[PDB]
Amino acid sequence: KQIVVAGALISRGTLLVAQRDRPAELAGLWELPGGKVTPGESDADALARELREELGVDVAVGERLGADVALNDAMTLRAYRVTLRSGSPHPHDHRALRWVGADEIDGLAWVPADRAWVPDLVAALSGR
Repeated sequence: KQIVVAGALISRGTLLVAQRDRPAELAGLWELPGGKVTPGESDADALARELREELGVDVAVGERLGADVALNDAMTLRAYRVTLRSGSPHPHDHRALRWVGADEIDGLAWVPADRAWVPDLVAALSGR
């Protein structure tokens, strides 16, 4: 399986979410930003590179968040908690960025692949 890594950037019990601009079927919906691991990268290398490219920030990559998602038979999607070491996030590809708290996560319109992470993300902001 190809691995796609996503980041849950958490700061003082708020989470950075990123609203997709493409393709049409996901545009307007919200995600944990990230992308494909390229051959030879660790999960951490790939995720740090992706958030550098997409947000212009340097993150420190931590623990897994939630369950892996089977995107297909050939592709798996995995989230990690991350923290903000340097930079201030600005959307490069995305339509918008938002910081949300625990009681804001459930009402967001998530991309489908991310939806099952909602409990896990709420628990992360809650300390539970």
